[PDB]
Amino acid sequence: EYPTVSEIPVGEVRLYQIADGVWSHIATQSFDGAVYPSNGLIVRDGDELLLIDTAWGAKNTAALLAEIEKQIGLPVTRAVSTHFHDDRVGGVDVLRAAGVATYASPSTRRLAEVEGNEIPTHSLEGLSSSGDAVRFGPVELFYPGAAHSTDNLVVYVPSASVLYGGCAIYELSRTSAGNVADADLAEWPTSIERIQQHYPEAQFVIPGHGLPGGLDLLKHTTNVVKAHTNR
Ligand SMILES: O=P(O)(O)Cc1ccccc1-n1cc(-c2ccccc2)nn1
Ligand SMILES: [Zn+2]
Ligand SMILES: [Zn+2]
Repeated sequence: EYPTVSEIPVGEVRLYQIADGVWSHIATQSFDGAVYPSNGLIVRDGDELLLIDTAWGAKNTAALLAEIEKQIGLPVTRAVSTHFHDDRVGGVDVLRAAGVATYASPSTRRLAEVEGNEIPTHSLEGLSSSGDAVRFGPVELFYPGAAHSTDNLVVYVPSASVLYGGCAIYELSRTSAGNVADADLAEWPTSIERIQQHYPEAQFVIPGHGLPGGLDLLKHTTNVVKAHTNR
């Protein structure tokens, strides 16, 4: 079963195999004074791996590479960061020193720079307008519009029907919006609806944090966001 925040000391990383050649990676990090889990994705592309998102920090991202080498044994050659916050680009310097080609949208790179976060080297063209989709090896990258952040991307794995929603999709146990300093509350449900309409065949939905589910995580997220908007 899926690794949980209480089972992973900070600094450690677990892998969870969803399908043939598709894994999630799970780490934990302290914010304020709580402990919180975070998901990313790993997708096999021939004899190499595509990493989606760092493991929230340099120390966790170094352990992520160690766990991959220990559990999978294939080289991580590219990585995509789905938005500019530290849970998605923190560790990008680690990835880069290990010879990983790091990528993010121009929006993400610009915002990471403004915010003082690590900046992926390569720019993902063709994702600046809501509804844009591009192919990236074994996945498709989709910009649904502004939601958790103005730059958030989601990732679909066609071969396995896996939708990685990143931090634009909440796990079921999250009933409140939390920190929305950089979210677009007014557009968030509209962006979620673009996800639903573009990936209605998705079978396994991974939130940015916590337990996977199905497409019902999209309506759950809409419910939470709309309830936060209303007070
Ligand atoms: O914003 P992201 O969703 O991606 C997570 C994140 C990442 C980095 C730093 C902080 C946080 N935050 C976590 C929370 C929170 C969530 C549920 C209950 C109580 C608090 N708020 N912020
Ligand atoms: Zn964020
Ligand atoms: Zn997050």
